[PDB]
Amino acid sequence: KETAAAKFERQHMDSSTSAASSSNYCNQMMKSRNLTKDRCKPVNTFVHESLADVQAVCSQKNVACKNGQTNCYQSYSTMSITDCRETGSSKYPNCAYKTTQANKHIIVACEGNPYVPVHFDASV
Repeated sequence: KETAAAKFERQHMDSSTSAASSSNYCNQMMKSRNLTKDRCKPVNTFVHESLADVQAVCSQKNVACKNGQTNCYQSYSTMSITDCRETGSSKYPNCAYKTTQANKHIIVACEGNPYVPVHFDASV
């Protein structure tokens, strides 16, 4: 079964670009990472930094997770991210998203050895 670390990379890492270039990045990315498989995942964030830089967040600003656990961490730096949010009219299986590029701090839950992100909690 996919490791939570690998699932995080599939769902949230896109170290290719520095940003979202096109307005259907999300339509394309949400497909190619298997997030429009069975249903349209409504909301999802892609991080446009190195994996190393994202993993390093696990040694940055410790914060509570939304679920009240205390193994979350806020990136000290803003990061290039793309917020994908399904449109109001989107209907599976033709999943449609707005793409919003932004530079924000990320909050991730970290776990395991190596101690890496297993969950994307928020961006701030």
